[PDB]
Amino acid sequence: HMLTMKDVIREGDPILRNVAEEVSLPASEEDTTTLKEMIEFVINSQDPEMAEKYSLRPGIGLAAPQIGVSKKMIAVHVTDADGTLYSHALFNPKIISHSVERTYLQGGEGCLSVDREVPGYVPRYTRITVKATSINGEEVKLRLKGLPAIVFQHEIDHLNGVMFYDHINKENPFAAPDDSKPLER
Ligand SMILES: CCCCC[C@H](CC(=O)NO)C(=O)N[C@H](C(=O)N1CCC[C@H]1CO)C(C)C
Ligand SMILES: CCCCC[C@H](CC(=O)NO)C(=O)N[C@H](C(=O)N1CCC[C@H]1CO)C(C)C
Ligand SMILES: [Zn+2]
Repeated sequence: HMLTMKDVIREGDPILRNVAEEVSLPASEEDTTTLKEMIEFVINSQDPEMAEKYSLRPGIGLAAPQIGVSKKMIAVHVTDADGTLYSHALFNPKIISHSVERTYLQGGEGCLSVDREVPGYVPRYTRITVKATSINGEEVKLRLKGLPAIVFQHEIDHLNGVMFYDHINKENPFAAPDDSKPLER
């Protein structure tokens, strides 16, 4: 069994606004399988062949709530400008520290759960330290910046019932956030 867009729920579903439940670790086969299918989905969505074979909208991350599972699980598969790949399948991911300084994609953010465009900068912390447990069972401590840090914040926001547009400015989507700068290479 594998995930497709049919499994992705859209905004309006209360689950997207609830706080995902902590995953009991060591993880069960069920939760492991859920997470395995999540990272498979994200990676397949970036392969033209597979994306068409299952009509998948390309994306660089996914949170369990998005597929109807209210548990703390995320999948991230993003490559930065330097060609550095950040591929993670995680249980109970949490930001233990974030920079005061912020950043943002000038073209905004999109979400697989949102069938519409919401223009405006989505302020994000430039640097974050994340602690979680990999699908492989090992605890991990990741220090991210730039695009990878942005994707992690977006996915973890999903686990706390937060949507990307909740961060967009009030009646001035393009105002420069205090102490910040557009995403750098
Ligand atoms: C940048 C924050 C992380 C985005 C994660 C989403 C996937 C998602 O909804 N996760 O919960 C995605 O890939 N969204 C894409 C997106 O918003 N992107 C992809 C490149 C950067 C940004 C556009 O500015 C669109 C194209 C589906
Ligand atoms: C509407 C978008 C306008 C963004 C313009 C900046 C221009 C710049 O000053 N770069 O250093 C850019 O290309 N930035 C990149 C960017 O946003 N890109 C590069 C490829 C496309 C787009 C990401 O969606 C970085 C931040 C990743
Ligand atoms: Zn999303």
